[PDB]
Amino acid sequence: KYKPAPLATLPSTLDPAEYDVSPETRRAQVERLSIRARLKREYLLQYNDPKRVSHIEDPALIRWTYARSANIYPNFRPTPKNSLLGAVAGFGPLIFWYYVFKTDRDRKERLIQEGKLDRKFNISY
Amino acid sequence: HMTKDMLPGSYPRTPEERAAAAKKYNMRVEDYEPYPDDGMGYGDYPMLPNRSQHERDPWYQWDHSELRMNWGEPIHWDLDMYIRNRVDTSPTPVSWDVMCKHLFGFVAFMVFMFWVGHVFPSYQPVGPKQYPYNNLYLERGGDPTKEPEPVVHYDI
Amino acid sequence: MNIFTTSILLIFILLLSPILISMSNLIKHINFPLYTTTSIKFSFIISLLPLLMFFHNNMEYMITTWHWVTMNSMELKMSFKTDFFSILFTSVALFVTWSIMQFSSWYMHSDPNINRFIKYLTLFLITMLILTSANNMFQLFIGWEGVGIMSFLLIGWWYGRTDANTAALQAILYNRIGDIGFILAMVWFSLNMNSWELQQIMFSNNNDNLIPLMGLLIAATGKSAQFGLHPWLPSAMEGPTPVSALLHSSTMVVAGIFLLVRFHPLTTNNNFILTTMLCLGALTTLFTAICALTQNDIKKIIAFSTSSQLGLMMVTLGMNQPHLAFLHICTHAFFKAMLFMCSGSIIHSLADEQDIRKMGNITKIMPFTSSCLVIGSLALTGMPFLTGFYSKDLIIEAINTCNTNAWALLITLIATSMTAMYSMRIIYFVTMTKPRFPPLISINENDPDLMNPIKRLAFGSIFAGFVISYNIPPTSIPVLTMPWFLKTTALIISVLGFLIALELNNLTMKLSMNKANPYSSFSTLLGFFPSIIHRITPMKSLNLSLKTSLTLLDLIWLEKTIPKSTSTLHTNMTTLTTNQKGLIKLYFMSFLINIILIIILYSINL
Amino acid sequence: TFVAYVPDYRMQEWARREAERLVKYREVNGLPIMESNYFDPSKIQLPE
Amino acid sequence: MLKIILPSLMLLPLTWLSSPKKTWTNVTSYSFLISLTSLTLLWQTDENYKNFSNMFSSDPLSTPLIILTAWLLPLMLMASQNHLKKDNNVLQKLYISMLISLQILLIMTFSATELIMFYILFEATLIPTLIIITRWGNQTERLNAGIYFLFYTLIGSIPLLIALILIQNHVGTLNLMILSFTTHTLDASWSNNLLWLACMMAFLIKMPLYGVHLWLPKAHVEAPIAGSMILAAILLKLGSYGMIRISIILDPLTKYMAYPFILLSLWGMIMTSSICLRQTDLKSLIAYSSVSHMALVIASIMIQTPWSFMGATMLMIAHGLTSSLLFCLANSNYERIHSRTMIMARGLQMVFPLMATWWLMASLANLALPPSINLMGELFITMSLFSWSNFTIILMGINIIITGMYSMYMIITTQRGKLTNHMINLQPSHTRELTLMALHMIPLILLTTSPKLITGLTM
Amino acid sequence: RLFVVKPSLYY
Amino acid sequence: SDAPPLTLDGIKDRVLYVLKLYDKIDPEKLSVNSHFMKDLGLDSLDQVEIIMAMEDEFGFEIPDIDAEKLMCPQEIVDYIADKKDVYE
Amino acid sequence: WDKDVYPEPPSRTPAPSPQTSLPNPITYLTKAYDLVVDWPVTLVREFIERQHAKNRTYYYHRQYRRVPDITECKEGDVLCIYEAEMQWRRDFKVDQEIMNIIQERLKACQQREGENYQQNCAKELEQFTKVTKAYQDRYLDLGAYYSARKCLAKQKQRMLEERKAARQ
Amino acid sequence: AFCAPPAYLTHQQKVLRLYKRALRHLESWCIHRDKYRYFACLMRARFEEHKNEKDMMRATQLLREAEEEFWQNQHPQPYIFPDSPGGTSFERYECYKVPEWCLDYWHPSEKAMYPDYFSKREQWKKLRMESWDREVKQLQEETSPDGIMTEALPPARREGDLPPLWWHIVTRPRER
Repeated sequence: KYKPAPLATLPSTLDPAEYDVSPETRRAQVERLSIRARLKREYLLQYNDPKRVSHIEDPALIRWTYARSANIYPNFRPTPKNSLLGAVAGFGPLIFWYYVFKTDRDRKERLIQEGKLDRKFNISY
Repeated sequence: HMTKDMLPGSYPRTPEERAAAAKKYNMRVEDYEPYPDDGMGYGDYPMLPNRSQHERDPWYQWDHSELRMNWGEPIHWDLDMYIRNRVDTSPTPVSWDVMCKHLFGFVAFMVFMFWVGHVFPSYQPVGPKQYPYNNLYLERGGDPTKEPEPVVHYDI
Repeated sequence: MNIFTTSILLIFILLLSPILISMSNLIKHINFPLYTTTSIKFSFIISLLPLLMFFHNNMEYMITTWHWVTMNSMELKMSFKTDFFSILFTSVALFVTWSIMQFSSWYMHSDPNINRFIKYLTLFLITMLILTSANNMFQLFIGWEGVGIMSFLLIGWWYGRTDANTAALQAILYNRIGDIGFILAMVWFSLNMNSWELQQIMFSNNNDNLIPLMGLLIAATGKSAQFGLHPWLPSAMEGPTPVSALLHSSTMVVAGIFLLVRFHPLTTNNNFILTTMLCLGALTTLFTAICALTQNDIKKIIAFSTSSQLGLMMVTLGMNQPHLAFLHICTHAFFKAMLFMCSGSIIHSLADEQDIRKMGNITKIMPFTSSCLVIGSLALTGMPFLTGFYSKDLIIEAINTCNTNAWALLITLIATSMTAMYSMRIIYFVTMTKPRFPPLISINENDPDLMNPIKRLAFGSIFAGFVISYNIPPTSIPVLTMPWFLKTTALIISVLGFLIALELNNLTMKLSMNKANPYSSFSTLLGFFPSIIHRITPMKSLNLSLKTSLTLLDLIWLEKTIPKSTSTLHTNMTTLTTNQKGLIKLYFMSFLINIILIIILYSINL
Repeated sequence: TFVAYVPDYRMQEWARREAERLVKYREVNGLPIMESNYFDPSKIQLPE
Repeated sequence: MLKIILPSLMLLPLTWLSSPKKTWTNVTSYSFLISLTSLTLLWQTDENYKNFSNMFSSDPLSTPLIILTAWLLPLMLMASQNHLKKDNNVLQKLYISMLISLQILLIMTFSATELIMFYILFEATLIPTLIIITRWGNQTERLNAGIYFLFYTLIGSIPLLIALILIQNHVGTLNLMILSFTTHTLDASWSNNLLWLACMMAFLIKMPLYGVHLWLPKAHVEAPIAGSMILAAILLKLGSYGMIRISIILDPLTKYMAYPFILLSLWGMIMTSSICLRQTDLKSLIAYSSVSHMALVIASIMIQTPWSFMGATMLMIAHGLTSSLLFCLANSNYERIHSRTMIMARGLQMVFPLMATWWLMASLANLALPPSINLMGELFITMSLFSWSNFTIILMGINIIITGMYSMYMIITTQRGKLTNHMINLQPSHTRELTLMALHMIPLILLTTSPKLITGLTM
Repeated sequence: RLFVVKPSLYY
Repeated sequence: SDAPPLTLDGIKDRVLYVLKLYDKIDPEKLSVNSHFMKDLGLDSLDQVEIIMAMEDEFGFEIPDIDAEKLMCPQEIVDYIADKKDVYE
Repeated sequence: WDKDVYPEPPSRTPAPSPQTSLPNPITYLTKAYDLVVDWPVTLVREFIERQHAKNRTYYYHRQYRRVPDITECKEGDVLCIYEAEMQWRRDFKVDQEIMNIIQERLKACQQREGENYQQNCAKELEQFTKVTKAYQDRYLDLGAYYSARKCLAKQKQRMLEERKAARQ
Repeated sequence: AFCAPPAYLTHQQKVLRLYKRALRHLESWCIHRDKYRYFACLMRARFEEHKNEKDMMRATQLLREAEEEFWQNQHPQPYIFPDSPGGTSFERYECYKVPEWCLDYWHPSEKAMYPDYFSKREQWKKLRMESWDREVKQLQEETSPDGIMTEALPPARREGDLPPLWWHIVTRPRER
């Protein structure tokens, strides 16, 4: 039949929480509508405002940028699983790559010391 | 122009702060719900439904017709991957589990049969093509001073 | 020996000339599309000469026009290798591009930036000719990436068709995933042989030389359409039909196979590649034929067909018939382009309705395009003498005649059937059922710029295959000793496809209500592979790029660690050393402690 | 203009000329084109 | 060399005393004359390096930087000619003077032999940058940015100086090519290891790794066009040049004193290239791209192979020019809007039809589209790293891919969508900024044509 | 025969 | 291969053609303002099928927001005219 | 164009056997070309060469006198070290160009031999392998800060190893 | 796409939309228009069966079963209308759909030609400023302090004077 997912959300219709007929929920919907209409009207009193020589400022956009850029460290509180994920991302993979490279180089070095590895044509390096 | 009162802050642990934050972000309280407090930096930016932007009503003449987002309508913290030129949560008639199952089953069957056919191949009921001069032992480099195995080819 | 190089450089000079004109101020006065079309025609007439001299001498040629640098025993220079492959591909590509340019000049009226479009097309053409007739793998990478970016632009020509941007991004990502293995090959060769040139690389005909082959293999899978990295071919169709044909019927996809075949000398001594070229290319003859049975968009169907043919050619490579593969590229181009041309004519005649589901009676209402479309459909099916045969049937000989893996052979023949299947699908849904399209009609095809090109291309698609199959030097030794049920398999199985498609299309009537069956839903939805890949991979990769790297490393920890730590530390030490109040009763006690310390230190140390 | 008409930048031309001449010389005289030991091993002296 | 410097020391009083209506044009044209005269260094007929005194010198690895600097000066001037238009003549004159002092210092250092002179100039580079960044920014955090810049740089500076002293004492002199003809080998103990550190740590802190990339974005963001230009172009290159000229002595230490730094450089290249996808701020995206490429530069500098050094120089020059160009474009789109954000202005190319082709021609040079010195360098460096190990093509490729991605993301969120309807402040392109773009580009063409100049020591 | 809106293009 | 644009007379004649080929309730005599639910006693099903037939007749699609509110051929024509920007 | 340097093997041209009742196109085609194109080009070339000869100019080839080597060069002293190291850089560059010459002649031989490159294109490959063993034993693992001193250390270590092998 | 919707909906519109969607997906499944008409009539009968019923229970039950049946028997690749979302013309021309205000920055050497049209822009903008302030009071007078509003816009209750907020609709470029 069908099941939800983090990608393919349950579409609009099928949602059991829709088709509800609650007066409180419908009132919440109408309040959202009042809000959105006030916003669109305040926006249209500027999109067409004559004598204008500039653009519009999107404070939602500005606040989003603030929260992604500079409001981070102040509201940041260190805790475990966070320190843990950080130390992981900062240590683990570097060291894995390093063991890889060191093993490879030691293999190559012992091979050459034996005097085997075919290096013909490796004139430029 | 902007100001601290109009900008974000800390996690409101009191409805007193919550309601002001909501009327600032231009939302309603009972819908407002911030992120958990694990100290990763979310702060107090609303937690909104993890929905893409292919879902939104495409007919309404949005102001941001490329984002289908209105002027002050709060902005999903992860919009950068929902800008509609990217990840799409457009629901599917088929479902996640079943589609993944179908695909993996098909691919496994294919690779298994390829190994099967490599282990039990086909070939024409004949032998190997012949070659006159020791498999042309010269034209394959060889050397002018070595007489290797004399590869003589006979008639039947 | 002077006329040859003269021509080979003159073609490039011709293709340059318009681009140069683009810089100038004449365009606003001049018919740039006709200018470019005619320059291309004369470029083709030039390119012909090499073919005559080559068939009359069979003398390949190698040239080093300009010396770029000298990087300490590894030089570089603009080197060309005019051999069979490229000297023929130039002529074929021009024979197609002339017609395409006329079709565009007719199909893109009412659009202002048409000269821009033409310039972009001829730029791609120059880059592809470079890639084709180039010898230095560096020149070849140049062609590679220039083709990539040109395709990006062309898919995006309408920079408001939002999904077109995403399609272009898809294309670039996959082409780069191929460039990875290509650079791998370049590096391995520059190390183990000191040179980038095929001449000095041929001497790798003895060693393992497997990593560069894997690299070229990934490059093929990327720039062409194969299992892992096909999904970028169907989306390009979002762009216009002329380019959806040129860049996705005979170019930008044949590039990988061209590369592999130019590198064939080293692929005959590696029995692994010879195999993996079958579990990768034959498979695609299934994972797209399936998707080529329910898809409604003409261009999507054609693109899946193209992926099928390219997989078939990679298969014949795997089993070592490279000249066969190349001939098939050449032939295939002709009709795979005429199909897109006819489809574009149909669309422009109608109100931008690709869907077969809203068209019909096309034969009566428009005989010309329908006749040409039937020509192409039967040629792709493998009609005995329409320039499809002369490669497809030799390939289907070898595929069963050699030691080919069973499942590979089997799905390949199944695909050879599905060809006829979806061809007759086109036929029925577009050319034999009722006129299910809107009432209004403004058809017009009596225009020469749209009636002549198809005519020329049909003559070509009917003759050139035969001409080439009888005129080229017989590269390989065929096999002409087998039973009839193995010499006529393609013919029999395509006839089977015809019969089955007829039965089923006629079953579409009878009020046999439909049902959403999973096999067909899968086929239509490509197999769900994009639906999952493009929806998880981006999400996870981006969420990681945000959570871990940006916040949890570059804004949180690498600041809390060094600078903010130093700040807190020095701040606290300063708080201490200036928490002092002005009391001599204390300052003197401190002086006294210090005096004691000094005395004791001297006493100990003598 | 200046740059393009600069001469023999870092000798990449004089050197080609010199290599041509030396290769002629040695090919004729029978010597090898490149000896695996650069400095005269006679004037040199080593420990045990 | 005085023939290059003295006039650059005369542009200053020229600026001071010239009238307002004419100082701009006069100083600009004469700086261009200086750029021209700066080509005498290219008469490198034979391999005998150029030496003018015990105090100056030139070289194939330095000359490019010299010309690039003398040619980025006037571009800074021009790009700094629409803003501060309502700032007093005296203030704009100060700005010009600071730019010119930067030019002169950079020339003297990229030319000097004695690393101690190199160092005092490398540290005098600051004052003008710190000033330009604090007194002409457009935000408030510019202060913290300047502080970070200064103190990172000086922390680096100190142990470098201490090691220069240890050298000057153990060895007799510090002059280069004498350090060469009288170098030696070290017992390879903790002492010499910490010496290697105190010698490379400053150059690295400047040319940012993953660990200390923090002062770059703040600078390039809070600071104006000229500071961003000069940072992204040269003030990084100084570390690379110093490391190249100095590593000549520390053999063999740099075989095992590199693994951590190579690892950090590669991982940082990758993580920063990823962040370039989801970094809103355009200039921040550009800065992290610069980090991603300078990581390649460093990985190629350490292992000490000739291919690697030539690739480093190629990519160095290419990135310098390309980043200056991208920053010009950003500033351009900012003066009309006054918001760095990428997603605010969208769907251009309908009103700036040409400019795009100055946007495009940059990205293609960032994602290593050939034939470009960019790709030549990336590729030679990948070759050297493949030789040094077979398991680094992985990271090279991941970076190439993520770049091919975010370059186009940037193209497409500013020149591929559909035009907004409240950006009435879209003053069309100025001939001035079009000229800046063309001047940043054309040299890329000429050098793609003839790169023998731009190779390095080994060629 | 109608108008066609466009940008400046003179600059 | 672009045909000519659409005018009001053509639109009106076409709409009458279609609503007359309709068979359920239309007495083959439709006033331009022959209201469906009021002046002809039609059903919501019929109105929606009319909207769909018009969508098919003119290629494009009419959104629900306005399909549910259209109750007059004159209104349909005004809508089409304000969508295709006809009658310069 | 020193032909002793660049062999340019002979050209065993075939002969024409046009046995048919139809004319060769190439005949008329190349005749018309050599007629219309080469004529003006050749006249112009003669004009240019005549102007050249009337205002002729010569230029020589720089002969760098030789000097002592690193060996006969006392440590600490420099002047000698410099006049040796620059000579050594010259030799290094010349050897690199020699490598380029070998590779060019090799690719020539290959193409000019066509498909028989495995038999007739094996002579030059031996010169290549030999020259390359030389260039390897000389300039393999020096480092971008290469110089006569490091090359000499290489040579000396290699000599010591060979000598230890010989003695046992 | 000009008028805006209400927050809540009604059973009526829900059922209507389900009907239209199912009929489009059926036109897509069953290609021939004869079969389409046949099955459309069948669906119409299915609806008219339960039409007269009014019990919210049966309403919700049938609606939520109908949506599930629809989502489970819909067409994977439906019939999109080109000029609407999903199609192959959506936004195709937005790259050419420039707005007007790009005009002001023309050069006089260019607007020299096309003189007539620029002779009428002024008397259009003149038709804007002269009647802007009024368009505000019409709302600021009727901005019902109740504070429960929709996105609709009232007309010019006076005569002669123009409506409110006509700029962002008029001057909207053609579709072409």
